[PDB]
Amino acid sequence: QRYVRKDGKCNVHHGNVRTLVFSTHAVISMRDGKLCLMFRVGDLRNSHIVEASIRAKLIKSKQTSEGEFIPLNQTDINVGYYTGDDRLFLVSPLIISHEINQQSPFWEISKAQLPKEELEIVVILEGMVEATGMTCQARSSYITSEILWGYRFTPVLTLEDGFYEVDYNSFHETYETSTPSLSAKELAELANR
Amino acid sequence: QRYVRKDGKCNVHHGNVRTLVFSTHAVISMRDGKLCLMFRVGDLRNSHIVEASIRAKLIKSKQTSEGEFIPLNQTDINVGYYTGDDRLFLVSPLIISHEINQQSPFWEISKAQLPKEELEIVVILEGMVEATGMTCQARSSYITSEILWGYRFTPVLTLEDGFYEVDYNSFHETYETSTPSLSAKELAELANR
Amino acid sequence: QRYVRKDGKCNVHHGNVRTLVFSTHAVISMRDGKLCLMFRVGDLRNSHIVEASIRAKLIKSKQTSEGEFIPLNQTDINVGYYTGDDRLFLVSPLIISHEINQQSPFWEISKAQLPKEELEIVVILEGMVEATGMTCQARSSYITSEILWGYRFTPVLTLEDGFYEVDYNSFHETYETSTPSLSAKELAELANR
Amino acid sequence: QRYVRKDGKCNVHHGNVRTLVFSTHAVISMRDGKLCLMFRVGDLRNSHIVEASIRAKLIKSKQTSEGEFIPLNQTDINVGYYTGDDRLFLVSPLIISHEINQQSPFWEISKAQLPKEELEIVVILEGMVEATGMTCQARSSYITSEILWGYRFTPVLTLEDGFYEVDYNSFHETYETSTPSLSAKELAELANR
Ligand SMILES: [Cs+]
Ligand SMILES: [Cs+]
Ligand SMILES: [Cs+]
Ligand SMILES: [Cs+]
Ligand SMILES: [Cs+]
Ligand SMILES: [Cs+]
Ligand SMILES: [Cs+]
Ligand SMILES: [Cs+]
Ligand SMILES: [Mg+2]
Repeated sequence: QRYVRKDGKCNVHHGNVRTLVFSTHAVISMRDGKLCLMFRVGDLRNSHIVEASIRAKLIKSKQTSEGEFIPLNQTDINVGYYTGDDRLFLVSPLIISHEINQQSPFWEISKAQLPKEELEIVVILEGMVEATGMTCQARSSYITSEILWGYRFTPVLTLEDGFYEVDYNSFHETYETSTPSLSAKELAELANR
Repeated sequence: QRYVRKDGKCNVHHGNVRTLVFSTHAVISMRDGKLCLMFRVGDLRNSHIVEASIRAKLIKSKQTSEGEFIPLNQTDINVGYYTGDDRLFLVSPLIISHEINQQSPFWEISKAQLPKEELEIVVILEGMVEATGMTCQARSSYITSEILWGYRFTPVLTLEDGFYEVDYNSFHETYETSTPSLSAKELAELANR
Repeated sequence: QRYVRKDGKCNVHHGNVRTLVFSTHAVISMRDGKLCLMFRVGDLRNSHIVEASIRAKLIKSKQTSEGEFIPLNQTDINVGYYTGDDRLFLVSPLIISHEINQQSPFWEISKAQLPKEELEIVVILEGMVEATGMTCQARSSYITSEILWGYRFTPVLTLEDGFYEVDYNSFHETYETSTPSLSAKELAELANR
Repeated sequence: QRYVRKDGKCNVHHGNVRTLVFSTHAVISMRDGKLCLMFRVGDLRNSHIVEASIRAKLIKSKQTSEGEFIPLNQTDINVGYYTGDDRLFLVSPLIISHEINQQSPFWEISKAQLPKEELEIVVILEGMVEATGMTCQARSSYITSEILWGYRFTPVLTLEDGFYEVDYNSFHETYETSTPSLSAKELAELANR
């Protein structure tokens, strides 16, 4: 049952005519053995967004080994830059995933360490509005208390009579799932041996 | 016999004035010993497309090793991201090629495995219309039954009286060619020894 | 105390309504044991800049090992191209940092060698103006006498009653800090052993 | 003597107000021991070009090891994609250089082999016009007889009374220079031992 028709029209949202929401929370949990920070990003019901892309910054004041204090310092969280998976094809809500690896700022952050960290994730979508011919930027924010450790996003997408429908009342909904409380670094150590 | 004149005008489509089609099917076959998924993408007879680029997504529901079910999950099929061969110079139909390697989702997919897979390839061209000064997105789709294994695209381009002409009646046409029925992974294994 | 609200509005510049300055000087100094060339770049008080990015060129006449003289030759100074840290989220002044490594043109340049070099750094920001829907380019320049060796930028950002304020009278201000007078290459050599 | 003023205005073309030409020929010759294909690209006297970038394609019909004939097949010639040196700061004519290495299509092409090759280089600049707020594409072409082996571009840039002037009558001019007649591959072989 096709997601996209041969002519490029999408079988989503029966009877559409082709403000953008981010999930209120972010989740952390395992996917294929890798620990992932994930948040959700909705489509615009009534228009495509050409050249869509997602990026995320980490706002976190820091001190260099030489004592320079950098308030609200920015660093770029990896959400598919290298493989071009940041280039979105937004035609229904997507879970964006940041794999927490050796280069990720969350490498050394455990379930317990987490609420003691003072940091904020800024998510930024940017694209051109299909109809409007204009460049949009949509932004949102997550702080330490809004990253739910050990959770996943409820799915929202069902197939009904040859179109795909979105239950937007589940958009922000998440559920709990068995998930180690160790930091990614620790997990790596433990696993390797 | 020049494809492009010193002043930048192209010797294609005698008497042009400078809707975009994708081939109805995709083909898989060997090119220089590498197995390739290929589809074709036409130009617009009557205008250049500045900053053209092609990308492709794989729509395929999946289950993580932790049992999270991701319906119609997206992953980015490599069509020249790294070398900038995705940056198209569209002035006649082009065969876009995805080399099926260790990173490709088709790595483990044989001729027989193929029709049993439930997946869909979304192709998306994007550029600015030379004349119209506006950002376009053109899309199309291939499902398992529309990828012809062991085929190639008929050529369409002939040189006639100092211009190059396109036989658009061959645009979607393909022909059969000797092609192993083994998956790319298998071919690799076999070859290496 | 949030930098960005859940709805994407920023808590910066109480009572704003959402010309761009570069710092007059550049500084060189250690950050986390790496030697860095840094300059500062302000926001526009009264509008966001979508798709912001920074690049920098090195203007420096040179002679090839074959005696070709290239006047005012250009080479690209690395300011976060690879990790996408050049993709700015400009909502207050940012210190842009170029880590002076083996690929950097300053690799072999010491504190003493510096004023004897005849070179110029061109910095170029580019983005779309949130409101104006138009592509802007802002440029500035640093010459040998405008790179202060052994300095850092004064911070400018303070938190006041739930908004963040910018002391623009400190924008261009810098202070001295203990910093080795050896070139990056030399430091590397010395350290490694 | 500044190339760019602190406020971002350029000291080029006294009394300007801020059609684009490519050199008629391309040259091949050594730069710092590496063999380089080079062509020249002028600025627009009377406007900046924001977000400028250069790419080049190789048009060359080919036959795969499986006998598929691909007429006027395209492949992307590397002109600074990886280091972002393709991102031009066009404010006077620039020599664009493609280093002929193991990945370059000219790797195996000698001075003698050259005129027997049937190939064409398409060069494409793209950017937004500073004033006009519009996306431009400028194109040109080089065929085998227009790549002068063993040459260099005459310089065109002189400094006069605090502005830099361009002698546009030298734009297309080139001069001969001692240059080995061996292919890049061959040179590599020879040198390594
Ligand atoms: Cs990238
Ligand atoms: Cs974008
Ligand atoms: Cs890329
Ligand atoms: Cs594009
Ligand atoms: Cs990049
Ligand atoms: Cs940009
Ligand atoms: Cs790139
Ligand atoms: Cs561009
Ligand atoms: Mg653009």
